[PDB]
Amino acid sequence: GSHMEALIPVINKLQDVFNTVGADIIQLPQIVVVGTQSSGKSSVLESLVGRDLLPRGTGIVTRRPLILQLVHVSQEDKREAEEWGKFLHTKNKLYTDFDEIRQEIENETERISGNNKGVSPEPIHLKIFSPNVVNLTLVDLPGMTKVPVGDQPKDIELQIRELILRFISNPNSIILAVTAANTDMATSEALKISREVDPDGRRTLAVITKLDLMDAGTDAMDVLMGRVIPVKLGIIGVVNRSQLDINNKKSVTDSIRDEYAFLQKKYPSLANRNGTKYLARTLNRLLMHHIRDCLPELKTRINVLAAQYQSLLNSYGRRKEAADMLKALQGASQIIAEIR
Ligand SMILES: Cc1ccc(-c2cc(N3CCC3)c3cc(NC(=O)C(C)C)ccc3n2)cc1
Repeated sequence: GSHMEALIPVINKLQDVFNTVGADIIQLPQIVVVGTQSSGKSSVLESLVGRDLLPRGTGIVTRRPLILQLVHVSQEDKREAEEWGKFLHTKNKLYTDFDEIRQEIENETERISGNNKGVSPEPIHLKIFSPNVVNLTLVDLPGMTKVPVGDQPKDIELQIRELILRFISNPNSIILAVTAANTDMATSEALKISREVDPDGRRTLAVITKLDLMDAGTDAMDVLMGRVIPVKLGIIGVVNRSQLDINNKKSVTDSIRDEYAFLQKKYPSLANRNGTKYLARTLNRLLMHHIRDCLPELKTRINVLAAQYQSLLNSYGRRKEAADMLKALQGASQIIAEIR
């Protein structure tokens, strides 16, 4: 078919097929989530999933990317359960218990790295099927910590920043920069590190969290009217669960009802272009458009790489790297050709 609706599932397959080195070479069209731990980055993800999912962990032994693939289903595809998960690493094991899914994410972050570091580029590959999600994939990267002017940035913090730079240097990456509204957004760590690859914010969309927790005598009006933050793909404000709400087991679904009430109350002029449902629809539309726009460049580069890996492999008579890569490119090429 020619469907815009087939584009996300196609890149979903290429994300499963390529290892981290392969993925760097292919430059896939995808959204990379960049923020501080204190940005509420995690609560943005859970808000799009429609329930809690991520390890509530003080510190992570080995911080890794999460490739989170959200798939919309009808209420009549029940496994019975209307919502379930799969990981690439547990093949076709279906997960109906979301606590079990969270534990499996924690388990995978407890693997010691191939090196001796608290960061690894090896992503956790998780797919969620649900009637309550839009069709959307996000590559969530380990959160930064803002280093107070004069403090010495820790080794682990430099490693988290190198990993972010590795992912967002993908020219076909869209950067979802997350910043709390209760912080100096001019000095956002998310926006600073994004400018190291995207100086004019051409491929950067800003999410502002914690609109409710702003210092009294300040508001988000200027930012949400698009007059402050230099990015080009849009500014969306959200109100997620506070660290209190989480500790109190407040549901994501109820946090969203309370978010819409707040926006309608305080920001009625802006409510229809902000909040969780609008972010979800916006990101779905943006990713579909981005993949459509990148697909011919992707198809070309996949065919040129196949020819180049075929040629290197023929040159031999190391060979395992080349051979696996060539096999993965040949599959990628066939999957892309099934479109128009
Ligand atoms: C550590 C490490 C670093 C780099 C590679 C690597 C290998 C490549 N060759 C294909 C046969 C091997 C390669 C090819 C590229 N060609 C193109 O973009 C075409 C589309 C112009 C682009 C980047 C490439 N990078 C592998 C390991």
